[PDB]
Amino acid sequence: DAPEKNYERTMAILQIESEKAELRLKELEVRRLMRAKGDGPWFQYPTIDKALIDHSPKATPDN
Amino acid sequence: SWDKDVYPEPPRRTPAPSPQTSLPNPITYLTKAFDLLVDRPVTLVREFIERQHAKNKYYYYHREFRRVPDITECHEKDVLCMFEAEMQWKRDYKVDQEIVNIIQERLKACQQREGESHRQNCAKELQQFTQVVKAYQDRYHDLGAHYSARKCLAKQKQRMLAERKATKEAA
Repeated sequence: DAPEKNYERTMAILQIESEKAELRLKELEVRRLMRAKGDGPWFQYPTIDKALIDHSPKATPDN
Repeated sequence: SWDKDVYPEPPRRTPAPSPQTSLPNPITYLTKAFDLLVDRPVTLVREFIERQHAKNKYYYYHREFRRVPDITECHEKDVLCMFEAEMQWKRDYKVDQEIVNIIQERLKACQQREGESHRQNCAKELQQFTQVVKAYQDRYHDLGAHYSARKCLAKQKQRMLAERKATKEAA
């Protein structure tokens, strides 16, 4: 094959692998910030649904 | 053939044959026998071969590399630019290796062709050889077998810090 072919093919391989490596580092940092701060869509461990609450008037009023 | 400026060969001064005795040397008769028996049939076969070479003429070229940006004007961890600078530096590494080989060939050819007076009559060749070995040792020596553009750049920076401290302490 041409040295042009191997050269430009090497540059394409290096672009794809460098972008994947940068996105893996971003993946680690996003997971760290979402476990630490808890404000991302990941690690949303479920709390109690507030559609389960009775809001009708009860029998004793202090509630 | 080649260039006589990159491969210097001084003019040969052969003396004229001055025979002192009447006994003939065998060497001129052997030169005649080598010319008739050997040199002319070899030359005729080369003539036929070169007439077959001349019927089809095509050319190979020297691969020219335009200079890409080197490692000093590349950003850090950018593999697309420092790959180009790395290939540039490796090609310059091979070319400088062959420059050192050319100057060694000059030195060895001088030491052979100047006979026993090669200690006197090879001053310029030894001077150029010492300069190119000093430059090659400043540039590429001690990089290790994982050599790269970063290693050579850091070696250059360490040498320039040593030179800056040496000029600062001597001023």
